[PDB]
Formats: sequence, structure tokens, C-alpha cells
Amino acid sequence: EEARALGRAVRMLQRLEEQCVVSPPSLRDLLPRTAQLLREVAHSRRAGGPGGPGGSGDFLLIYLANLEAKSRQVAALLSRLRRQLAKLAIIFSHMHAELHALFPGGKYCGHMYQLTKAPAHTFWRESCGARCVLPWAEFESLLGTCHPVEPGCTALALRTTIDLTCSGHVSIFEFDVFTRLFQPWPTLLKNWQLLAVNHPGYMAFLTYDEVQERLQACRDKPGSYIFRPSCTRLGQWAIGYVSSDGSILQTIPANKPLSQVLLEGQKDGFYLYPDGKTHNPDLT
Amino acid sequence: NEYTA
Ligand SMILES: [Ca+2]
Repeated sequence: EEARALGRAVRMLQRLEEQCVVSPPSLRDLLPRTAQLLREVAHSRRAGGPGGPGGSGDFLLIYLANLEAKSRQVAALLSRLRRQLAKLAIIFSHMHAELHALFPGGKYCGHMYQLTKAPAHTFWRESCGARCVLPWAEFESLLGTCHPVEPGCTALALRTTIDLTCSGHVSIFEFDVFTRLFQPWPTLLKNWQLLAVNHPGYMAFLTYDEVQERLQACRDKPGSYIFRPSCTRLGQWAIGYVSSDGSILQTIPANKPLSQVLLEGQKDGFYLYPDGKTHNPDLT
Repeated sequence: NEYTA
């Protein structure tokens, strides 16, 4: 089943690559890179880590079925089109990074993978053990031992934030990215609600060029700013802002809580008008 | 992409 699956995915990605004849994330770059990695996986599987649910084989069954669905979406598409293709480029960027994180060189390391933030690392290994991936519903219940989310719109917004590959399952890599972006751990979901649900400056699933474009609407309003997850340095934020002369710049800040970075930038007079809006929310 | 200090 697994070798057939890998063969099918590699062929779908070859078709897309041939049908796709810009700056990161770019499908034209990501398609052949993902197919090469899949080939590396396939070789390595024919010679594994801890067995059972959430292990290497389970991860690949899920990942490859999602990669097929996403590859069908791209195929079906080749202004609205520009957006649909940018969102899919971000999704493929995330699928490629997740497979590179968990099977570098084709060789599974999900049972050894270590999260960036120590409290989150501990939470995953104590709660999930050697597993590298969980279905959303099981993840939501496990995370709920520590950081419960309100069912409904809130929990669904959380799902959309965490699930980088839009697969319905949370890998240890996605949880690594989420807990870096929304650190610190003791207040994880309060940080996320304040920054990603309630803050006008937060944009999800936008590329560097899409924020450059969006902020042109506010170029006569120095101080205007937006923040969104970097697509090339996953786990870090990218803040776009209109400088004093009207130019649109983007910076990746220091590895610290985004709230501290935004508080400092407000106090220094750089991040004043979130998405160009008049009211900056209080983050204290 | 160009990210500045
Ligand atoms: Ca996912």
C-alpha cells in the first residue's frame, strides 16, 4: 500500500511540475523538491521507528492522501486564481517543510524530533509519546489537559492556525511551529487568542508579496503594520510596516514573545495602526 | 524575500 502511495504522489507532482510551465513560496520550486524527497523516502522504506498509530507509516498514509488532494486542487486551477495559487503554494511550502523535518534524507526521525520550546517539547512527549502525528480531535483533547479551548468557532480557529498542511492532523512539527509563534507556554492559548483571534494586525496564510501589496493601501499612514507567520523561517513572525517615508518593509523580529515585540514597537512609534486601523489593542 | 533589521 505504502510504496504504491509514494509512486502515485511522485507522479502527481511530476504532472503538476509539467503543467506549471516567483518569490518564496513558489510551486515551481516546491514541486520538484517535494518529489525528490518522496523518492528518498521510498528508497528508505524498502530497507522506521516505533510502531503503531502516529508512527512513520501512519504519518505517510495521511500525508500522501492530503498531498494528493492538494495536488488535485492545483491541477484544477491551471486575481482569484492568483490568491488560490498563493494559498496552495504556502500549503505546499508547509508540506515540504514538514516532510523535510520528519524524514530528512528520506529517513524517519519523528520519534526523536525535539521541539524548539522546552515546555512544549515536554508536553508532546509526555502526552503523545513517540508519535509524530495525531488526528485533530485527539490532539484537541490532549492539549486540553493543559490548555483547553472552547468548542466551536474558537476551537476551529485554533485548528486552522495549527494545521499548516490543512491535513486535519497535527504533526509534532506543526506543534513546534505553533508553540514558537505563540510562546510563552504557560499562557499559550491566551497569547493565541489575543494575537490571532482578537488583534486587527494578524493575517493568516499570506505570502511576503501579498503583505507588500496589502499594506500599499496604508502607505500614506506611517505606523501601519500587519504580522503573519514567515513562510521561509517557520515558527517565526514576519512584521510588515509602513515606515516614516511611506515605504513598506518587513522584518523578522528577535526570538521572543510576539506580545513583547509588539509592545516595544508601539512604544518606539513603529507599530501603531494595526492593518492601518485607528485602534491598537492593549496587550497587557 | 527581503527582510530588514
Ligand atoms: Ca497538518
